[PDB]
Amino acid sequence: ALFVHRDTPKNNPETPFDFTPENYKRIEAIVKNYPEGHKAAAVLPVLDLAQRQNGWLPISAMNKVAEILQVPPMRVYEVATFYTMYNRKPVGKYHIQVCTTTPCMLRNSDSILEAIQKKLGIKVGETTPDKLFTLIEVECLGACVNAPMVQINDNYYEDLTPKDIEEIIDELKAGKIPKPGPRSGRFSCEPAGGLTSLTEPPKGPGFGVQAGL
Amino acid sequence: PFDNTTYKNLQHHDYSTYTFLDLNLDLSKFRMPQPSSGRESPRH
Amino acid sequence: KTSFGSLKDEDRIFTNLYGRHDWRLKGAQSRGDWYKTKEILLKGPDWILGEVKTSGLRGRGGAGFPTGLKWSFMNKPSDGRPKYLVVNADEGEPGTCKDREIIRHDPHKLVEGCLVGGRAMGARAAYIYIRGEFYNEASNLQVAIREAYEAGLIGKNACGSGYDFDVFVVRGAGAYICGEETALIESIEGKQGKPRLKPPFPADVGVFGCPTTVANVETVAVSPTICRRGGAWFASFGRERNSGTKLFNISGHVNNPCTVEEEMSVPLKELIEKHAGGVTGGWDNLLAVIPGGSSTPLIPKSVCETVLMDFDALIQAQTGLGTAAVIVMDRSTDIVKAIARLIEFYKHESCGQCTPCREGVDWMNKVMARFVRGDARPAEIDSLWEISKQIEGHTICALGDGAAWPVQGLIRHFRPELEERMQRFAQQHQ
Amino acid sequence: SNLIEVFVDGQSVMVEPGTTVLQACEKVGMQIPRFCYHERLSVAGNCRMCLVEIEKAPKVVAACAMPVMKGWNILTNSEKTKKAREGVMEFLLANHPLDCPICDQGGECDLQDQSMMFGSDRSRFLEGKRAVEDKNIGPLVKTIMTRCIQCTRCIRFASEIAGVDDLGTTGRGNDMQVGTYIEKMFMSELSGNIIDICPVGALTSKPYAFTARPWETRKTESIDVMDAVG
Ligand SMILES: NC(=O)C1=CN([C@@H]2O[C@H](COP(=O)(O)OP(=O)(O)OC[C@H]3O[C@@H](n4cnc5c(N)ncnc54)[C@H](O)[C@@H]3O)[C@@H](O)[C@H]2O)C=CC1
Ligand SMILES: Cc1cc2nc3c(=O)[nH]c(=O)nc-3n(C[C@H](O)[C@H](O)[C@H](O)COP(=O)(O)O)c2cc1C
Ligand code: SF4
Ligand code: SF4
Ligand code: SF4
Ligand code: FES
Ligand code: FES
Ligand SMILES: [K+]
Repeated sequence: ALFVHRDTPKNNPETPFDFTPENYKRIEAIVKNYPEGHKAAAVLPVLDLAQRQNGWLPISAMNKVAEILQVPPMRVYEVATFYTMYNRKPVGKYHIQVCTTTPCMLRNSDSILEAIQKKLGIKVGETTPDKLFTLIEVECLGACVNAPMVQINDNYYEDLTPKDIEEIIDELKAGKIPKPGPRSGRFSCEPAGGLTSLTEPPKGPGFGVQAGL
Repeated sequence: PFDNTTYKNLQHHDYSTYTFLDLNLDLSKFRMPQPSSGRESPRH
Repeated sequence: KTSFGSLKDEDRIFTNLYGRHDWRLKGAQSRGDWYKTKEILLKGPDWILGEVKTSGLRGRGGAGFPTGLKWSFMNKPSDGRPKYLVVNADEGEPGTCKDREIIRHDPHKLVEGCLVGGRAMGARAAYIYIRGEFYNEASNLQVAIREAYEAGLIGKNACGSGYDFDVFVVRGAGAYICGEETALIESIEGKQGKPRLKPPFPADVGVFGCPTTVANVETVAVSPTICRRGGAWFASFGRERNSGTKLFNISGHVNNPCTVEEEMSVPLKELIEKHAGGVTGGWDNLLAVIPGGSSTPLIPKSVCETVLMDFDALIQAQTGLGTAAVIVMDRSTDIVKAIARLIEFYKHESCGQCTPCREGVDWMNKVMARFVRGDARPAEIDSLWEISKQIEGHTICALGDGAAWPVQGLIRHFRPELEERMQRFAQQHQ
Repeated sequence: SNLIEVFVDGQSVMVEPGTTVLQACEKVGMQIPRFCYHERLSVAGNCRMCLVEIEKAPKVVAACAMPVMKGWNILTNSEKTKKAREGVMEFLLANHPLDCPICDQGGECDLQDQSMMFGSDRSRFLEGKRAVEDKNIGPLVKTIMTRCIQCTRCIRFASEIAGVDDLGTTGRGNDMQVGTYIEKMFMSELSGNIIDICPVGALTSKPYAFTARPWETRKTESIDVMDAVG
């Protein structure tokens, strides 16, 4: 959680890191997405891509991103420390993030938090000794009508109870991957008592088009 | 046949970690040329 | 018309909101999307701007600025720099999840809105800044963009109109403050997401220094329907200066939390009791409602009876429409804990560039934790009010106002509850 | 001429287009309080001390970054301007450590002088203050980051004048810190000038440490002979 860096033996500028050639081609596409003279605008994706190659960002991907984009490393340090997704400390294989803002707290998300804490035997911000799960607390993740909700890696698991999140953890520990969706009856965001709107079939092309167009 | 009972957004169950970047790489061939500011960098 | 609500399914902007139909190009084109777009692009940017501003469409981001004037701000001859349209797909405000549904189930509507807006203001390309958490939504949006590129709808000679328009998707990195337009512009440029000072406005200097117009996903996706159906049809709904339809996300202590499209001037009680199935324990169990997400103050049960869910009626009730995110709290809720959690969210999501928010929001976080615990005195309460008056209006961006408003609303509507908590703590500890 | 007429407290004054409110007030002879503004650095506009009230405008504007408009009436001594100054001083002094007797900037501190002039006289902060870990940037500049007010003159000087680009703000919110983020020393030929531009006692001169006090020193104006610049 510290915003300063100390050279540990496992995290130092001499730690080996380098992009794979397919990641290099992805980097060239990303820097081609931007106008010339503004290559630093590709600092945000490319550095994230480095995390997508490693799972965490030591200070060797920071310097490599600064080197391949011709920017000072202090700007890359600012970008990595400002945003919350960039892991400057090695997290476990499955990064569980539980939303505990007010709309999710109103639908009993703390029960999910203590259920995960009891099942995994760890606390918030701790990692399992097998380096499999990392449990932290996040803000609103944009699925407030499906509260309570967690996010594991890139996937969203919504409308959960303690039994559902225990089943999610059991499926993750067995080596499988669950379905990233709400655990209740509804599919994405419809009311649980059936479709209160959009029951009629869509009209199609040319419906209601004004004259003179 | 009109059907209002199934969920058609099922492709995201099969998306990998590099799906967005490979999609951008495939899209890179369709893009128009970018404008230039006349210099390599503001520090140039 | 004086009574509003009960919108028919034929008048909905966002058909296939719940993803029940195909979201790809074949499914979107069969629902009316990408239909006669060449005529829209060839009828003229001034015609598109006139059709937009005739409908009375306001900004759906939460500010409520008239989008016709805002889009016509950059309708000026070029001076060698390119012009850019930027789509705000962050949606970090608590209670708000409508843009996720728009970019997940109707991406081609967003792409067509990008093309129509870019033709309207002569923009070179579109930069859609999606949230970092929304990986699957970003992948679906990129798939739809690739499908539009392959069919010749966007890119070089877009839809056979002689106009060249590219669409780009930039993923965020998990910052709520990056949702605001100037901080979003700085985030696209590869810097820290810290807001700029206006003036200069983004229409003068925006992304990369080029002229830029930042617009919400919802206010962009409606524009092809504005151009096709006409402005008078959109202006038929809602009250005066509150025209159109709105996506409402109802959550909190309700029977069925859901996202639903409805008219602009719907009563709040009718909307909750019709689309959400009513609150838990019946309408007599309602304690408070936050109508527009965490940026807007709450209103109590007495205000909620005869309030309309548009901009003007909520401004009259000392609140705002915001993003139309209705968070409902029943009588079994520690509302002081909810407001303290909102202030803690604002403390954790704050860019920290400028002094009043950077110190004051932490000050309210500490004093609201003390208020929740009851370890305070009543004379502090008015002092806290003064602290809010030292944050609102003295900040670079509007996160300070959006953090000061919930404290003011909580104080104004529930001062006796806080005083009772403090006197109970004083009795039980002394 | 293309000069425009603005008003400071009802007094008319001609200014060039693009002139800020602070520059117009300096032209009429009034020094608006400032922390992050510097006439040889780029405009940041984050300390919010230069907030002034324009007449018939219901929002205070930052005078260090607001260009003047024709017919604007600037009120530098109005009631809400003083209210904004007092509030910004309260926010700035909420987390500052009680270090004035043991700080080398005492007696020439900008924060002390503007707190005495434009600020209030008592504190309502009943909570605990923050503490920032000290940094090392070489044997020339003594660093006490607890006294920093995040004015960002460090990065502006190191990026625009020194041309080093080694300082920056790491973190977010109240945990935002100014530093190099690594064990690096800021050794340029113009490094010590940051000690001149820090308005607080965060960056002090290490050879000068704990030796004298500004009120008891006699100033003699002389010419440097270390080089041929003069
Ligand atoms: N949608 C969301 O996630 C959130 C929305 N909000 C809401 O958003 C609002 C605060 O956001 P802001 O962007 O600061 O709103 P507002 O102050 O800025 O302005 C909205 C737009 O109008 C433009 N504009 C306004 N006056 C102008 C002028 N004279 N000249 C040129 N352009 C002008 C601005 O550049 C901006 O693009 C509040 O209503 C708040 O409730 C707040 C938090 C989150
Ligand atoms: C702290 C903060 C966060 C914001 N987040 C968003 C957001 O996530 N999405 C959005 O569309 N607008 C957001 N806004 C509002 C924008 O400043 C701006 O109003 C919006 O991008 C465009 O508004 P429009 O609908 O009138 O075009 C935010 C504003 C603030 C102050
Ligand atoms: S009000 Fe807060 S979030 Fe906004 S610019 Fe100031 S410090 Fe940043
Ligand atoms: S910097 Fe100024 S206010 Fe802070 S301890 Fe030193 S003299 Fe006091
Ligand atoms: S150390 Fe001094 S000059 Fe540097 S940012 Fe802080 S207050 Fe400003
Ligand atoms: S409040 Fe939890 S997802 Fe929004
Ligand atoms: S001097 Fe203008 S905000 Fe600091
Ligand atoms: K100093």
